[PDB]
Amino acid sequence: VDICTAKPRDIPMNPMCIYRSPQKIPEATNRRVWELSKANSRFATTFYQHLADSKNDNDNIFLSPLSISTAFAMTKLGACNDTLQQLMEVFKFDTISEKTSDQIHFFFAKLNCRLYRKANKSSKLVSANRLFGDKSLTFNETYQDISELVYGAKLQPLDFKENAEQSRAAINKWVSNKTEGRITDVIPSEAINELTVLVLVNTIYFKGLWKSKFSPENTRKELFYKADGESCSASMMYQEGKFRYRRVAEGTQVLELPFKGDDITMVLILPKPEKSLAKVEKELTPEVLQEWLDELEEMMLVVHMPRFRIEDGFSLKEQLQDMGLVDLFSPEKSKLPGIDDLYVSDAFHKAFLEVNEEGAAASTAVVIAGRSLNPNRVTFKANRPFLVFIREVPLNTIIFMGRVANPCV
Amino acid sequence: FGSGEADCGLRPLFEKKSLEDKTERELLESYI
Amino acid sequence: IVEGSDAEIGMSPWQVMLFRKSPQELLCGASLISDRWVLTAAHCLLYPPWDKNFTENDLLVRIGKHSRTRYERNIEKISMLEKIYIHPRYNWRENLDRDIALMKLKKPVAFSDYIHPVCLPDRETAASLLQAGYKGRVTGWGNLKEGQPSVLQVVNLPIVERPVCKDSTRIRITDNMFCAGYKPDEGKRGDACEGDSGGPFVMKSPFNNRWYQMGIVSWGEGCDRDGKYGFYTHVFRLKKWIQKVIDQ
Ligand SMILES: *[C@@H]1O[C@H](CO)[C@@H](O)[C@H](O)[C@H]1NC(C)=O
Repeated sequence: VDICTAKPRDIPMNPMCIYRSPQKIPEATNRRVWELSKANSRFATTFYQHLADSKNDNDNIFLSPLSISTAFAMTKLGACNDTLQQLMEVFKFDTISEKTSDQIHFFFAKLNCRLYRKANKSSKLVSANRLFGDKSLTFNETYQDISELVYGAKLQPLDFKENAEQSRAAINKWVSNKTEGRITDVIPSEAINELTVLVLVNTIYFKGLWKSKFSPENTRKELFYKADGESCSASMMYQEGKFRYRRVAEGTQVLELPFKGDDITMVLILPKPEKSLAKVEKELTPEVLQEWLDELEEMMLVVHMPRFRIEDGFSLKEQLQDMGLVDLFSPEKSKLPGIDDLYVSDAFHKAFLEVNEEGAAASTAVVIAGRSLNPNRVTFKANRPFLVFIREVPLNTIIFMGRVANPCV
Repeated sequence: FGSGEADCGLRPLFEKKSLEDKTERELLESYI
Repeated sequence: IVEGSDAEIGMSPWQVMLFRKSPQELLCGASLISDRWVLTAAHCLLYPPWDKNFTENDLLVRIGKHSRTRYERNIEKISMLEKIYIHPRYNWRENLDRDIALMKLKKPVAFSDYIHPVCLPDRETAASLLQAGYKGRVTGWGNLKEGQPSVLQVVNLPIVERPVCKDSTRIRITDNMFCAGYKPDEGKRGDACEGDSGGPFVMKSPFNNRWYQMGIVSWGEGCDRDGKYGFYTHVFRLKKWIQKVIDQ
């Protein structure tokens, strides 16, 4: 069966439980998939917020909120009275459509189907997502059959009870295999013990292929100014060109570098020299960002941007908890009927961002060959921590997001 | 037009004062 | 100008710098072809992409200046423009083709040892001088390397064969533009750069020993890169138009 060309009616969708508490649409786009995305962008901000509040200011971040959402959408398939009233409350699904809710998972499949398409026609996208539980159990097997279609892989049983070593590494073995080796140690050693009953594993790797091929001859070292004022030697890329940019309020710069295709860009928030990122961080709203992406105008810029790579792996378990999401992680007050006693021990995410020059070239880019002076050219010198957003333009979906607080070598 | 179409191309501190500049020769030495 | 050298006093009478009324700041070179007509480069005044659309009284010109910033009392002369005249078929969209434009001073300047017009070429001078291997002379106060100089920079450059020009770049070259520069095998180098545009590419005559403005600092991919050259509008190739705006 083909999920991208599938229909909710065409395949079994019935989960097991249900919840129901009390401006324009983009062309060639499903309204439900839209509603779902708009959701993840709402979840995203907040989750980033608490996340950055944990990680130290100098620790640069990179994560795929969407990649998470879809995954907890897999537990929702089996999540009941209270446990359920949470997933829906925390992941902002508590506002979506009815048919969309009940099939939320489905649509995430249709949503990703769409994203992994736009994201791969050009750049290298690749992710490995899967759920794990102990062989010392038997799963819904309808659920473990939907996962087969709506989540690429049926749940997987591993000996957690007696031992938990060949397992906590049989996974790190899988992910590795799947993510062409780009992802390893997804699950830290001594974290998946004999008591770990259920674990969510969702990795991902993304290396955007710029639309303006960064040209090596101009890359050079420069000082990067971290939070603690200290300097730092970084590999700095550079190019002159026309990019959608805006100098919004509080004097922070918003720049958008698109990848080959325009279906996927990368938004960079470079705060003023004084206004510390921390400020813009602990002050983000899907409306403020949507506002920035709104006021963007074509411009002539001189761009300076560090060449870097980010590996971010961690437990969502702890983080989620304090935003609600308490039951799913408790053995006592849980409720995983969609699949005896069952809860989630820990959930793991591991994102991998790679940034560097062209890994295409323009031809009608003579616009900068003109030899007059240009007093309107504006420089975007990113050498201070700045936010990162990778998104799908028509839907403004937030596939990735992060902070580059330390790109130096 | 303006005025000086007749006088143009002659530097007051060179052509007119019987003087050639540093690199001037280098150009003329290239039309051969 | 890249790899140039400090010009001498009065070495380029016609050298005129083009500013912006306000916030007042340099932004091109220009020549002086008569006591009241300044020849400059089209996109110095009009380029939609950088959203630059200047006009008669958005800018002024400083004539007969040798240094760059110091005010040369009794030597230099400011002047406003009475009217701008961009070429009618200036194809700024594809390849800055026909990148010419002259401006009429509002009040006729006064020649001296520092002010003097550089003769426009004619079919003969053009045919006679616009040849590969022959050297011209670019001049300006633009960036020294792909910062700014202190006095008018000057550099001499050989003309390049049509093909080679066309092959150095991916852009569609035109019969209304030639290219000057040293090859990578001629050892020596130099080239106009940023802010040099509008500048004059002159050539002295072995016959009547006069200076002829053959081209105008237009565009170029980068500055002084090996295997790449600067491109100047072909002044003569556009005389017909040049003429038919002055005669009216
Ligand atoms: C698109 O993805 C598939 C599998 O995810 C892979 O065969 C292909 O190489 C990807 N395209 C790229 C990186 O351009």
